[PDB]
Amino acid sequence: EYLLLTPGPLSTSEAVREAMLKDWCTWDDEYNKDIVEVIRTKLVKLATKHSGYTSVLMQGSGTASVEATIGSAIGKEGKLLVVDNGAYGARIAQIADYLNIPCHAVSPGETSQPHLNEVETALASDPAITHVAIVHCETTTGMLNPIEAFASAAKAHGKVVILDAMSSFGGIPIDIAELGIDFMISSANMCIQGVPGFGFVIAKKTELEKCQGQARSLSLDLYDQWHCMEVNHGKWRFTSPTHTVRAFYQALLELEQEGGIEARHNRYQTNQKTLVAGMRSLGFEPLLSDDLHSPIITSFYSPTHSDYQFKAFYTRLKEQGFVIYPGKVSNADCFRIGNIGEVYPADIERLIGAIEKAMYWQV
Amino acid sequence: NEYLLLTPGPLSTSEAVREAMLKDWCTWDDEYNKDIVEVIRTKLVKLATKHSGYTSVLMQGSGTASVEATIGSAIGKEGKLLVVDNGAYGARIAQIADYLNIPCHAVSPGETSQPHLNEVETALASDPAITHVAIVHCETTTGMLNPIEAFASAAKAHGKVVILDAMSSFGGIPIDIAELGIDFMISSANMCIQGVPGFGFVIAKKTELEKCQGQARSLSLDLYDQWHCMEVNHGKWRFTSPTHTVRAFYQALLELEQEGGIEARHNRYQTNQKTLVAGMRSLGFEPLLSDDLHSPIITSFYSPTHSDYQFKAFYTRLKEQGFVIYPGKVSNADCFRIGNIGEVYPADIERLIGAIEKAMYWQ
Ligand SMILES: Cc1ncc(COP(=O)(O)O)c(CNCCP(=O)(O)O)c1O
Ligand SMILES: Cc1ncc(COP(=O)(O)O)c(CNCCP(=O)(O)O)c1O
Ligand SMILES: [Cl-]
Repeated sequence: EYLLLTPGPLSTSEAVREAMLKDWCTWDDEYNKDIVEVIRTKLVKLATKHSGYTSVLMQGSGTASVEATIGSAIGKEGKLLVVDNGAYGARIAQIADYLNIPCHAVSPGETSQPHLNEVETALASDPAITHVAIVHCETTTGMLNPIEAFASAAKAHGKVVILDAMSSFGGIPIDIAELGIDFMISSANMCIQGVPGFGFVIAKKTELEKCQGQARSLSLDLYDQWHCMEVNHGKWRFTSPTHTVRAFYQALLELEQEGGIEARHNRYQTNQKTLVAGMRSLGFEPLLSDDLHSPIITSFYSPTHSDYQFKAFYTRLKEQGFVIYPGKVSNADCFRIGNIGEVYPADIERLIGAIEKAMYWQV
Repeated sequence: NEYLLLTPGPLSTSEAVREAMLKDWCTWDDEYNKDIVEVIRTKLVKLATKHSGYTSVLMQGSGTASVEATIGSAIGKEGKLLVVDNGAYGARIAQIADYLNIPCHAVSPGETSQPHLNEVETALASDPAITHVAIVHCETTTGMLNPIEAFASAAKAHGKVVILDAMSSFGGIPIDIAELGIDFMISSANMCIQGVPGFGFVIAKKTELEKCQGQARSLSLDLYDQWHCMEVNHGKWRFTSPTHTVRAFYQALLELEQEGGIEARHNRYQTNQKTLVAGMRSLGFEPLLSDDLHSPIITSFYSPTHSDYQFKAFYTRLKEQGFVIYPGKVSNADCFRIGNIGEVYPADIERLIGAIEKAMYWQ
């Protein structure tokens, strides 16, 4: 019943959920070859039109895939450069800390875009960096980060590039081979519009090969997981979330049917721009300037009316069939509205009407 | 439902457990965290013990991620593990300790043998550096039921922390983890509870779980941090959880209560397993283990010694009749397995025995 205006888990189509009504055996080819290997093939082609890439699927939250990448790719003498401008870049630094990996972090603040000169300066002044981690859509605020110039700078400096594309892959066109991304992480449940249960890594095969024997976790051993899928035709070393994987297979078919990432991006971009215009017509201000907006999720300042309360606003909107999202900026009073999943222009129009009816602090 | 999965899990789930997945949830909303997650947590502790002092943590990923979260979070920098290795899951515990650089002494009596309490006792007495012990309750490798009471009792007498891998027993074999002196019991969403895969869980003695704070070797698998967030944020999972699989689990817990609880499920499983063994013997099949070592969960049988017998051909012929059996997992034994859990009833075992006979192409 609710329309979830979240970044994911979000409102999935009826067919994506119905695809979960079948049980699968984890040791049978009908699952491994017919479902898993197909997802792997499709994911690589979605990420790039070029050769040399491969995919690995990993059980757990998308954070477990980010952690599997960091912990498996970085050697004993490695150092990670993190571009931190929100919770996800900060979480990458936190993973490095847990795994005792030295970290250089450029942290301009949660509402600031990192400048190319900041990444270039870190690379030029710290030769110990071996790896660079960047976030494509910083979901914290919904900022769209300029990943091309950062990846380009890192590659020119001979670094391995890790991209957290959790909230962008499948909704924002990117060719990870052209961008020079060595490891791209993304989610089953955001722009692809599947359900949560696993994440995945699309990696340059020669870079993934270097991960062998370097892992800091058995569950999160990226090369071991990949090797098993490679030689055992899709087999996950340990139990996988079968139903969610089959839902993902369905989500990939619906993305092809929509017209691919280009068509999905166009829908998302139209939803986001329509939402921003609608919100401005009601007196809401986006937290970020329009040039920094992603087409995925948008942060808005909380109304400054003395009677405004997020909980009361959230409840009134839920009563009208819409679930909005908490702000994630520690120094700003804000909220978020995603426009992905089963969200179409007609939904944005109904939403704007519902937000006006939920503005209890105004006649 | 083309097949009945005679696997240890993922298995054949009820229609209501799968139908429960047809709803989307917001990971930041109380209708999911308080109404679904906190209820599962409360129910899981009461299922594990009738006593106070215990708590639960849910962890995204395979059950292995939960075992690894326990080992990596519970064991300090100077800790040492004693593990009984009498199958693949005891061996995997030793492998996790190796990945995490945790000193580990394995007691390996063989995969068709129960650990000798004298060897365990001697290993404990002669090595005061051991801080932790681990054992697998139902060794799914063979379907062996391990003697956990005497093992846990010996470890407790030696002042050790007891870890129980009850992946394939919890919910199908009556146990009171407080009475047994288990400090951490790991189990999964998709075995005797009959949910779908997606997450595992740990039921721990609260005072023991508290010692895990700050000791974790993984952010994703930080047991105390995951628990603390669920405790103070009313069910909130730090990172995205497999919502649909969690809601399916909530439904699986209701169906276990409706069945008559662990006592009734155990009785069904015991009857299934004993009926299956008698049926298999009538066809000339020999179980790997002596009857006194059988768990009521899954049974391993020796491969027929006919020169034309091949597991793949037998497996296919059974699939054609609507049954999915399971490959053998024993070191130095040619064998196969048949689970009798999930939506498996006496009438299914009877149909299975008929189907096994029709699949005996070499006779
Ligand atoms: C950009 C970005 N990177 C990582 C993650 C973490 O994904 P998981 O929650 O671990 O699957 C996210 C997640 N954002 C949506 C979930 P939230 O609870 O709001 O963090 C992300 O956007
Ligand atoms: C006793 C026991 N311990 C751990 C596990 C591992 O669980 P996950 O596969 O990681 O969820 C199991 C699993 N057995 C069933 C799956 P299989 O592919 O046969 O290992 C277990 O039984
Ligand atoms: Cl419901």
